[PDB]
Amino acid sequence: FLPLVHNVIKCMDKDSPDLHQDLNALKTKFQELRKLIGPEQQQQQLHSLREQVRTKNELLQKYKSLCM
Amino acid sequence: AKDIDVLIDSLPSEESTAALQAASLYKLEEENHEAATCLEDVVYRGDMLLEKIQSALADIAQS
Repeated sequence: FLPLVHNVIKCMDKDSPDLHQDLNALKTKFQELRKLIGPEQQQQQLHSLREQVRTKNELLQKYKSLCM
Repeated sequence: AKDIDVLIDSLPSEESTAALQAASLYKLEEENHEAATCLEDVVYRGDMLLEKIQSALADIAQS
């Protein structure tokens, strides 16, 4: 999250020299990014899907040899 | 009279006695037995093919 670090750096550099106060802009941008962005459950689901796809491919290839 | 004579002349000249009809029936029975053996072999082959197809379908559905 480079935005929070950049906001903290700007607030620390502009503590005494408050020429351009972008604290509100940074907070609004952070809130908007958090609203727009939206555990290992996804990884487990992906592993299960990969295993199921491998099983389906194996089952499809099991019916390759067929004479009559 | 002419029609009766022509019909009696052109009738089936065969099993009036008892040997020609018996020989024809025996030959027909032998031919039928051979044809039945051939048909049984063909039906066994077809049933084997159908059983193989059913086993393949069951294996595909088991996946």
